[PDB]
Amino acid sequence: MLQKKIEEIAAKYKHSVVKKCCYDGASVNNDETCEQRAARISLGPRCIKAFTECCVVASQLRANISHKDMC
Amino acid sequence: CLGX
Repeated sequence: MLQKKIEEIAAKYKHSVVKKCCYDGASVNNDETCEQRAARISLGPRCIKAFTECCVVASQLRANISHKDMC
Repeated sequence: CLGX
């Protein structure tokens, strides 16, 4: 309520790529990229794995952020 | 989730 939540959770996803990636996961529609990236993956580039646990988690909480939280 |  006084700051963000998964936002920085992504801010930490190695600024290299996993960062802007995980952001992608919980940034675009709940399935805008979470899918095209966590579904039709060819060789698991990077945002799909990072942002897959980061996008899925974002969902788990964002829906009813109250219990524990995954990535 | 993390990549490094």
